[PDB]
Amino acid sequence: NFRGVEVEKLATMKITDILPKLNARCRRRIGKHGLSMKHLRFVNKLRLRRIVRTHLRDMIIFPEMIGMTVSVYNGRQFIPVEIKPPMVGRALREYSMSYKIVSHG
Amino acid sequence: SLEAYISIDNHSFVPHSAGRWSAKRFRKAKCPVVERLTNSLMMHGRNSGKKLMAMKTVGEAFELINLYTGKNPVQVLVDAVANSGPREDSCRRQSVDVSPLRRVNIGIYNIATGARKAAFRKVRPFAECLAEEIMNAAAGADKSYAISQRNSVERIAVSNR
Amino acid sequence: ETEFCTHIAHKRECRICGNYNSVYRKYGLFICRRCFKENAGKIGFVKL
Amino acid sequence: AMNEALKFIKNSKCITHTQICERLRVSVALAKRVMRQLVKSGDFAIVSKSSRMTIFKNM
Amino acid sequence: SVTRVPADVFINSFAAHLKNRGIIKCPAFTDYVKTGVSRQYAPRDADWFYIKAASVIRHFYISGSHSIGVAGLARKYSSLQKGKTTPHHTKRASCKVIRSIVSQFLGQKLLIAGERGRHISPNGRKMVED
Amino acid sequence: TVHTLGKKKNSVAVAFVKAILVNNVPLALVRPEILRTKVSEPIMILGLDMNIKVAGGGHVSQIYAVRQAISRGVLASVKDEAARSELRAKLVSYDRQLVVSDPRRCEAKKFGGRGARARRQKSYR
Amino acid sequence: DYRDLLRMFNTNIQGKVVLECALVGIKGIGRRFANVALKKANIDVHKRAGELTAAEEDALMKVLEDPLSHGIPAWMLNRNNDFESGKDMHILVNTIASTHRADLERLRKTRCERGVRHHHNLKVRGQHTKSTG
Amino acid sequence: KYTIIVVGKDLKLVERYVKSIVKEGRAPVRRLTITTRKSPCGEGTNTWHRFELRMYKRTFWVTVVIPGIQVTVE
RNA sequence: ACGGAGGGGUACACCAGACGUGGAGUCUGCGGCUCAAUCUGACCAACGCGCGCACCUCACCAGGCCC
RNA sequence: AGGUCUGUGAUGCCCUCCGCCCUGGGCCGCACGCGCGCUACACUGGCGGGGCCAGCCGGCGCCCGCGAGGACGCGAGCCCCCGCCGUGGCCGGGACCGCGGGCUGGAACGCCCCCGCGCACCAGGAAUGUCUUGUAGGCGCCCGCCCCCACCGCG
Ligand SMILES: [K+]
Ligand SMILES: [K+]
Ligand SMILES: [K+]
Ligand SMILES: [K+]
Ligand SMILES: [K+]
Ligand SMILES: [K+]
Ligand SMILES: [Mg+2]
Repeated sequence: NFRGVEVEKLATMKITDILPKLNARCRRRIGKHGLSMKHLRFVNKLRLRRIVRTHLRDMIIFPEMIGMTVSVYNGRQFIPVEIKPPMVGRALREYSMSYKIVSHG
Repeated sequence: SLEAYISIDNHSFVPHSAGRWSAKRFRKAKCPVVERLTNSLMMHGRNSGKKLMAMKTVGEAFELINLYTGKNPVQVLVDAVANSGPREDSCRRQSVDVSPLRRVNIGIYNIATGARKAAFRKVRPFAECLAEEIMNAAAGADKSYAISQRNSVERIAVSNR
Repeated sequence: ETEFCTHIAHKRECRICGNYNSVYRKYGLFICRRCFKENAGKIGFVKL
Repeated sequence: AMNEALKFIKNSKCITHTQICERLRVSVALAKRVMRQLVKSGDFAIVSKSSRMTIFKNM
Repeated sequence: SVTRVPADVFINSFAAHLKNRGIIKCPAFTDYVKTGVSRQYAPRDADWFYIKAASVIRHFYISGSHSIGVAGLARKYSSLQKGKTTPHHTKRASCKVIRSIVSQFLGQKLLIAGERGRHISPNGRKMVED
Repeated sequence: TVHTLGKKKNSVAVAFVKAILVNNVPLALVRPEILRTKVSEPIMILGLDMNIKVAGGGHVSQIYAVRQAISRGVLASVKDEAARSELRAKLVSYDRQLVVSDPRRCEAKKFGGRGARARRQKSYR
Repeated sequence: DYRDLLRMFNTNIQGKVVLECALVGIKGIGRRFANVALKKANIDVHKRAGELTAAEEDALMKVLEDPLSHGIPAWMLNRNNDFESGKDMHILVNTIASTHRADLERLRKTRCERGVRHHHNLKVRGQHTKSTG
Repeated sequence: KYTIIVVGKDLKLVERYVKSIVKEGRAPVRRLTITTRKSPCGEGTNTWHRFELRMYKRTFWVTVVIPGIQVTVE
C-alpha cells in the first residue's frame, strides 16, 4: 500500500496530488518543466493504452501509468520493465542494468 | 655531568626563551637546564611544538616534589641529571668513555623517555610520572628508568673491555 | 536537416591551436598549457 | 565506605584526583568528595588548574 | 571600564544579571539545536543562551564606532568539523540563534540600526560601561 | 614625543611614549598568561605612559614584539649620557633579543615535497 | 541508593555510567535523541544512571512512544515519511529489524539495481570497488 | 577635477613617463602568476615552470609617447 | 670501460638522532579478471604521471542523420 | 634507437575515404598483488562554553530555515581559560548501511545537511624512505583543473 492512500485515491483524484508526498528529486523535477520530448511519451503511452520501446532513461514515473510493460534502451538493447505500485517515485534508469555482473575466472 | 655544562644562573622566570641555542657546536652548554628538559618533553610526535603546555607540565611537577621531598625542585633536578647518563659506552666493540655534554644529553633524554613510557595508556598523569621519575633518578633507585638504562649501558661496556 | 548542433555546451578551446584539453582560463587567457610555454615570451610572462 | 573518605583519605600530606582514584576506586568521586574536605578545609589548594589540582593538608 | 576587567569575568557576571528585569529571556527553539554545523552535540550548560548573548553584546561594545552584522558574528564563533576521514575544515556557526539574540537586543533600546548592521546605542553602551 | 618599533616573525609593535596599554587592553591582562613574566621583563629587571599597537603574526610573536618595543621606548628618553649606553649593556647582558630583532623567517616550499626541505617518499617496486 | 541494571527495552543498561550516555546503549537512541528526550520530560541528564525513579521511567517511556506530542520535531526523527504509512514514525525498539528487512524484500520483488547489487553483498553507494578487499 | 591612470608592465619605462609628467605640472604591484609543467607530455621527473607578469600603476590627480604604456582619464 | 687493484677527495650517503612507510579501514594510479566497450601512452629515469570523465571532453561500444 | 606523431595549420611515408553530428552506454565495472597518500589506534586525549592572533590577498547587509541552503539590497586552526567524562574498543575510532530535507544541471549516477546504524583497528614481520633554523613535525588557509565536487598538485 502506497504512502497512506490506496491505489484508487491517487490514481483517480489528481495526477499531481502525490507531490506533497514523494521525495525532493520529484518535487524539484516537477517544479521544473518536463522537456517537450517526454510529454509525447505520455500522449503515446496513455494515448492508445487500448509494448513501447523507449529511449529516455531519466523520466519520473507517476501513478496514472501503472501496470504497464516497457522496453528501455540501456546502450545495447531494450530491456523489459514491469510496473508494480512501488515503482512510483523513481526514475526509469534504476530498472535496467547496462552491465552484466562479474563472475569467477 | 659537570659544573661546566649544567647552567644554573642563566634561568628566567619561565623556561621560554626563543633562543637559538643550536646554531653553534658548544653553545647549548650555556642553555638553562629546566628549559632543556622542557624541550625534551614535547617529543612524542603528536605533541611536537606545544611548548606552552610543556612549561605547565614541568611547572606543576615542581609543586609535587616540594610537597614530597620538602626541598628545592631545581636542586633535585640537578641531582637527577647528574646521577643519570652512562659514564662508559661501547663502540669488534671496544670500551670507551663518555663526554660531559653527552652525559647531560642522555640523562635529560632518558628522564623524559621514562615518564613518557610510564604515562601512556594509564590513568596516572604525565606530570605525576615526571615527579616519580625525577625523585627516583636523583636518589639512585633501581625503579628509575634512567638508572636501569645506565646500568645496562655500563654492563655492556664492561663486557666489551 | 535541422538537428545539427542542438546540444548546448561550452566548447572552450585554445586561442592559438584549437585543442580542448588543459586550457588556462585564469585572468582570461584562454590558451592551453603547451602553447603557453612558447607564446609566453611576447604575451609578457617571464621567469624570475 | 564514606567513613574511609572522612578519615583514611585524610592521612596524606598531599593528594591528587588521580592518586585518590588509584588508591581506591574513586574515579570521579574524587572531585566531589574532596571538595567536602575543602569546604570544611581539612585540606586546601595551592596549585590549581582545569586539568590538574594539587591539594595540601592544612594540618 | 569594559576593556579593563578580565574578559571572562564580565561575560559570566552579566549573563547571571541577564536573568533580572525581563531582558532577552530565552525562547523555546533553544532545545534540540546545535550552536553550529561543526558541533556534534548540543551545549550542556542550560544557561548557554544567556552566556552567548552576554558575549555577543560584549562583542558589540568593543566595535563602538562601526557596525558588525549577523553573518559576521556566526563567523566569530566558528569551529572545525571533525570525524570525516578527510582533513578537517572550519565552519560558520548558526545565524538563527545570533539573529534571535540581536532582535531582542534591538528592543529595550540597547542597540540602534545603521546603514548596514546593528550598532551599540548610547543606552546599553552606558549600561555596559556601568 | 617618543616613537618606537618592535618586530618578530610578522608582528609589528608600534609604541608611542609620553612622560601601559597593549592594543587598548591593560598590560597586566595580556591574555597569554603563563608568558606574562616575559612582557614585563624590562620593568622588573631595570614611571611614564606608553601606548602599544601590535599587528600581525601570532600570540608568541606578538608577545615578543611588545617585549622589544617596550624596552626600546624606554631608551629614547634617556640620551647622550652614560645611562643611554649602560642600560643597553645591562639589557643585552640578560637577553640581546631585547634590543636587536630576530632575523629568522619562513623559507619557501619547493616543488616535490610538502615543506621547504622534506621531499616525497621514493619507491623502486 | 541505586540499581546496577535497567533491563529496559530488552537492553541491559549497566548503571554507574552517565544516563546521557547510558541511553545510547539502546539501539535507536543516540546522544542527540537522548538529550532531547530527557530534558523534554524533566529528568536530570547527567548525575548518574541508576538513580532514576519509577515515575521518571514512566515519563521517559511516555515521551519515547510519541515525540511529536511533547514537541520533539520531525527533523529530529529517524523514520521520516515512511514507505508504509506516510507518517513520521519513531522506531526506538529492537523491532527495527522488520522494517529494514522489508526495505530489502521490496527491492527483491521489484528487481532494482540497488537490490541486485545488495544481493551479491557488494558496495551499493557509488564507491569504487577495484581495490582488492 | 581630473584623474590620470597610467599602467605598464616594465618598471623602467613607467618610471621614465612618471618622471617626465612631473616635468609638465592604494595602487600597489599585483603579479599575474602561472605555473605549468615543463614537458609537453607527462614523462620524466615532474618539474615546473613559474611564469610571472608584474604590472605597475600610478594615479595622478589634477584640477612623451612610449609604445607599451596605457593611460586612461576617468 | 671495467676491476671482490693501490692512492687522494666527497654528498643526509653513513654516524648521533628525529619523523615515518610496510600491519587496519579508506582516496587514487597500476597489473590482472570481466565485458557489446570497460579507448590508449609509460614498467633509479613507468604506477595523485599525460591540470577535476553524468552530456561535452572522446580516442571506445549499440544504433541513426548529412556531404 | 628513454618520452611525445593523441597539443597544434609541425611533418615524410603507409591506410581510410576512420570525416562532421545526434541519442544512449563505457573509460568508475572486481576473487586478487603492488606505488603515492588520508584517517586512527587515545588522558601529552575526546567533548561543552568562552578569549584571541596570520600570510599568499580579500565583498557582505537584511529577512526565512536545526541545518544545508533560499527570497530580497548595498560597498583561521592549533593555543589559552573554565568545566565534563575516567583506562572500560568507553563519551577512542567513523567505515558500511536505512528514511528524510537541499544545490548544480536538459538530465544524478555528483555534492551538502539531519536523525539512526556504530567496521577494522591496542603502534604494526621480513624489509624500507626523508631530513641539520624558523628547519623536522603539528595546525589550518588559498589558487589551478572546475555545472557540482580534493583524501591532489602549486603555494
Ligand atoms: K622565484
Ligand atoms: K565508582
Ligand atoms: K557516572
Ligand atoms: K613521470
Ligand atoms: K608522478
Ligand atoms: K609533437
Ligand atoms: Mg562520454
